[PDB]
Amino acid sequence: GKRQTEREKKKKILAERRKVLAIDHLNEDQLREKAKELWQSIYNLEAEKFDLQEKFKQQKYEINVLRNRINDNQ
Amino acid sequence: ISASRKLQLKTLMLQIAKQEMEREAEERRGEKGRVLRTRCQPLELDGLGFEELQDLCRQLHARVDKVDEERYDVEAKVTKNITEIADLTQKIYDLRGKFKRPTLRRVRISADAMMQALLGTRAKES
Amino acid sequence: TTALVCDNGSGLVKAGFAGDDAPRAVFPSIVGRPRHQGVMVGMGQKDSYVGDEAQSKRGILTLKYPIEHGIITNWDDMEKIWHHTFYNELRVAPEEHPTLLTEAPLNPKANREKMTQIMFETFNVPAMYVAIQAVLSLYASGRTTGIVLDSGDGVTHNVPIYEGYALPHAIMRLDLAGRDLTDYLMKILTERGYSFVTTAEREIVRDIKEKLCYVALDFENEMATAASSSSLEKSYELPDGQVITIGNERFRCPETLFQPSFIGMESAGIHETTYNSIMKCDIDIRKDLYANNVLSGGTTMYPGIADRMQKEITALAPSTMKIKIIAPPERKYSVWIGGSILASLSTFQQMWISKQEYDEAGPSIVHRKCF
Amino acid sequence: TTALVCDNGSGLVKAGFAGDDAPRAVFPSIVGRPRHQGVMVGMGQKDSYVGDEAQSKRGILTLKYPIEHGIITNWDDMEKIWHHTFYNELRVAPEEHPTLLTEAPLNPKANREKMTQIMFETFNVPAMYVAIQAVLSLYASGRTTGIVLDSGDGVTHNVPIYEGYALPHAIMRLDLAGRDLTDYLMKILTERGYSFVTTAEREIVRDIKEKLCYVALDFENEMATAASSSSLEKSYELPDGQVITIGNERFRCPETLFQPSFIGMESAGIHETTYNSIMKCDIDIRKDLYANNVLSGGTTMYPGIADRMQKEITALAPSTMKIKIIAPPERKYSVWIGGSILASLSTFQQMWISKQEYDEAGPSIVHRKCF
Amino acid sequence: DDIYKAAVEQLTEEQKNEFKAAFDIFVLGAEDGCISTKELGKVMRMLGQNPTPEELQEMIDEVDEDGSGTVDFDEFLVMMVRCMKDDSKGKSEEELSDLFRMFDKNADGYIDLDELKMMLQATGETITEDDIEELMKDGDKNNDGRIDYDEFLEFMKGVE
Amino acid sequence: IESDLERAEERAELSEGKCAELEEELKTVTNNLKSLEAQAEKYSQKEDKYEEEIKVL
Amino acid sequence: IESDLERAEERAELSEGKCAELEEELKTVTNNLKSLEAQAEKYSQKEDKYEEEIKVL
Ligand SMILES: Nc1ncnc2c1ncn2[C@@H]1O[C@H](COP(=O)(O)OP(=O)(O)O)[C@@H](O)[C@H]1O
Ligand SMILES: Nc1ncnc2c1ncn2[C@@H]1O[C@H](COP(=O)(O)OP(=O)(O)O)[C@@H](O)[C@H]1O
Ligand SMILES: [Ca+2]
Ligand SMILES: [Ca+2]
Ligand SMILES: [Ca+2]
Ligand SMILES: [Mg+2]
Ligand SMILES: [Mg+2]
Repeated sequence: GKRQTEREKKKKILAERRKVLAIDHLNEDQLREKAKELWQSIYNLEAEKFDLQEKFKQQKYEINVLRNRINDNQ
Repeated sequence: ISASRKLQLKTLMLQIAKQEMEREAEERRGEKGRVLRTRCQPLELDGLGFEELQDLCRQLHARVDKVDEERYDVEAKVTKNITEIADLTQKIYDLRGKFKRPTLRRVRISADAMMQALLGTRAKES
Repeated sequence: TTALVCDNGSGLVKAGFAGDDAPRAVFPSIVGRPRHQGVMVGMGQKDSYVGDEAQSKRGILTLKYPIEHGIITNWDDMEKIWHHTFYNELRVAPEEHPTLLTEAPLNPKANREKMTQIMFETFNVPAMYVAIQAVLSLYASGRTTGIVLDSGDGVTHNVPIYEGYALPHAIMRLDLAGRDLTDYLMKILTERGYSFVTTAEREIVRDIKEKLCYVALDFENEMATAASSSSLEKSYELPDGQVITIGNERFRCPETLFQPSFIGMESAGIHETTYNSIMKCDIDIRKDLYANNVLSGGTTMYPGIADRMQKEITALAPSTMKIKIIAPPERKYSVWIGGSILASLSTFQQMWISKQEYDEAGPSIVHRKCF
Repeated sequence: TTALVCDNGSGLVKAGFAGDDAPRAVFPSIVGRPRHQGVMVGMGQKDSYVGDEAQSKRGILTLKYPIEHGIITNWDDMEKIWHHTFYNELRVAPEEHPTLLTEAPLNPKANREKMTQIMFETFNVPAMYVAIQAVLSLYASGRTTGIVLDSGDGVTHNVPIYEGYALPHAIMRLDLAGRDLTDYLMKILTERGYSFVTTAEREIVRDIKEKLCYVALDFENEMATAASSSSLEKSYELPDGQVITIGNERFRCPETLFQPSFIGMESAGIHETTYNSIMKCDIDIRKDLYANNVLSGGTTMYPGIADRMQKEITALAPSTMKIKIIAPPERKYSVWIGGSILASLSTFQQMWISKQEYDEAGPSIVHRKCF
Repeated sequence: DDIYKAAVEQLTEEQKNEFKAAFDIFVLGAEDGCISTKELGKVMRMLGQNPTPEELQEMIDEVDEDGSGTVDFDEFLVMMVRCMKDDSKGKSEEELSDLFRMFDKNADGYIDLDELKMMLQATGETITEDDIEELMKDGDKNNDGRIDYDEFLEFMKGVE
Repeated sequence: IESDLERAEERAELSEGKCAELEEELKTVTNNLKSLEAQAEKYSQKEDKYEEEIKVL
Repeated sequence: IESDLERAEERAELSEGKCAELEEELKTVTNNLKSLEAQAEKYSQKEDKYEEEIKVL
């Protein structure tokens, strides 16, 4: 079931990228600690997102360059 | 300009291009840091009691899940681009490789190496 | 390290390191024991002279080729030939060099398996690979399509290839080759009075064939001309004097290629087995095969064969297709040049049959994925 | 942004940006894996050549259409075809372009739902819409009424429309089309000696059908004439020479359209299913449908069909009505031109199936209001 | 090799006199004065080895502006630097690709003439308009005026 | 000379292909002209018949 | 090879001449077809008017 694999893959994308959040047991002080950790995680995630966007842009640019080289050779 | 002179001309062209590439990368990193700082805004830590911190942590978890899914999407895009560029470079090799076999000769020794092997320790320049 | 591109062949062993233009050492593959008694003491007389040494002492030897028709009939002699090739003509121990043998199409399996077993047990090479003798000749031409007619000295085979995809159902292997032409020439020379019988004199007849014979553009006209004038009679000096004059034996010896009925063979000539090999291919790649017909092998070096073959195929083929016959000047070593090119490739570097693989599956590994 | 007007079809995929006159890239929809072994190393041999690339290497491939009769039988191959169409023939990423597929009438639901699911999950388009292949062909003619006979290569369907109100109870879908005519021509060519069997030679028979066949105005008279004179025998040169001469096979191949009993089908010809489709309509719109009969699709390009069909319908219809058959010269791309016109409309801009709507109702959204 | 060719083009006393001394020693059979094919082959053979003559002929005729079987000055240094491969083809394919993609300012995979000349002005090296036309023709393998990566690498061969 | 021959061959092939395409186009358009001329003749006859019908009625 | 190259180039020239002539023919026939299409449209209008008058009578 390749389609089953794709559907379970997208379900795992929606589920595993979700983490088990535990902040109600972390007391007000530990709640502040958890808020700081969550902010650090989300800021790092956004940095990774932007880096991936830029690398995708550059890879697309190199794809265009190589394809144009092919067209000139063909 | 002579042959060596025009070689140095194209070398300085490559040098100016390297300067441009380095400044492009530096400004890219600086402006992406600026954009992330506009996005990644630190929040105030003190003054909030338990419930507000819990709500903020729930919101942070939701944002983490969302941005993680988005990062997965962009990583898939990057993997697709890697596959496509690999195929294109392989087609480049197919178009102008394979049949580009050079004449591998084991009897054309290096001029210095050939002169040494035929004279001892005579050759030292090249 | 560098790879050893050996090429057993049948009649001339051609070897050399991968990446060069020409084989380093080319010498006949004959092993001849002495046959007389020998009276001088301490002369240092050996028991078997192999390679090019036995082409100089052939007056008192009984030369016998260890390879009859592609297949190997005398394994001890072949082992001796390989040992000589490695140690005296190249002077490189085989313990530190991969080898790339070559084999005719449609040969018995046992021959190939024994070859790999010898190379791995006796000489103890790091890794060896066996390749079909026609694909290499197609490499050397720098093409990627085309139907190659590799008329060696043992066996003539005709492998069509398109876009790199070989067509296994269209290989036409015929066992007429240079050796049968030598025997037929030796048999028709008797019509003038010259009798060559000894296995040493077969070499003299081979030299006559190489230096004098040529392929006639039109057979009947040449037969009529040689029977009236005398402009064809070329003379040749034997190894002792007594020059001989070859008349219409000049173009009758290599004519056997296009009419194998001369030596009693039933099959059709090399001009018609190529057309049959083409017609077995699919209907859409016949134009490309027509335009890229490749010649290789030693026996295709006769002066005037690239025109006779083109005329014959143009007669057989449809009138619209263009018939072109690629006949590079480096025909004799085409297979070995292609072998060098193939061994020098980076993509090919992981296809060798590594020794640990042979230890795990036995000699029958050659028929497996590592072809 | 601009919309992508793709049109899967069956036999030729036609695509291009909305708002132009002709499709940008038209190429056969075939995916052919190689079937032989392949001996050249590093030749860069792929595992599947799709589109127009596999019509040049068809000599060593096994071409297989992924769409049998309108319906799609091999979803992986269809996905490959779509990926090729988007990325290599148009070079526009689908993440930034709406798409407008086309589908034959009376097709299985699962086909349409799978099509929309693929377009939304794999290619991840912003919004896609599926339209019936006959309404577009009616758009391209600039009409608003008329009964359109869209005889494609997969399936022939006959959708009557009046004043913009389609009549769902009068659609007559018949599964005889260009492919069955190709098979029947390939089957009757054997009566002269020419045998085409391979799936690659089906393309050659298709070319013969396109270039030589024509529809006879009167069948019996043509059968009598071709059996006495020889003014019809037209010759054609195969891809390798050996010209062939087609006699009365010329007008017997496309005659199957008007007598489906030739290939064993029970139903009536395309000349009588149109009249039946008209007679199912109401009694007051039959004159307009008679006067605005529209032809479309590739298979209606036979020389002389717009007269045979008119003669047949005039024979069937009442003597007072005027029978007119609209046969624009741009018949082949009529569906795609209509698709471009429909996608370029402002009133249509809110009918697309937006992605958020699909996320809320699943692939079964296509059967809902957004048709 | 990249330094060898340039240095030997305007060489000082040392290695030019080494070449002259080699020429004077070669009088043990070769006395042509200007190195021809057969004298060169004889000199190479008398050294003690028999290399394949193809390398020698490509040294003596391919790179030359005459290719008549004789030996010129600059092409002798070309032969000397062609024994090995030290001139790295004008940098590496990765660096060249980066400089070309940033050079491709309109991002179309080709180098137009206008931005090419603007970048050439940015280079600031010694300017020879004749050399500029030479590079323009070197970038015309397909004769479009534009330089794609193929011809870019082609005329960058040996740029050190 | 071999390279020159290859160039000549490819130029001839392209020219022949264009010639074949033009032949097909001319064939199609001439057939259209013939059909339209037949239709025009029939239309003139029909017009005369219609005028006669108008008069008699 | 030289003789073959010369013959191929001559063939290419002949094919180019044929292509030019075919272009001329195609354009001429296209113009004629357009003229006859206009004529047929006039025929159609005449028939429409005659039919209407017949109905009235
Ligand atoms: N110049 C030549 N002219 C005619 N025949 C030749 C010539 N050179 C070799 N031959 C024939 O070809 C044979 C050598 O063929 P070769 O290609 O060495 O066979 P293999 O494929 O076993 O290497 C010799 O036996 C000889 O009969
Ligand atoms: N000029 C022509 N003459 C006769 N038949 C044609 C012609 N062009 C195409 N056909 C037939 O029509 C088919 C193409 O039909 P097409 O309209 O592309 O189908 P689809 O509706 O799937 O796009 C081809 O398979 C061919 O058999
Ligand atoms: Ca010179
Ligand atoms: Ca540019
Ligand atoms: Ca250029
Ligand atoms: Mg051989
Ligand atoms: Mg259609």
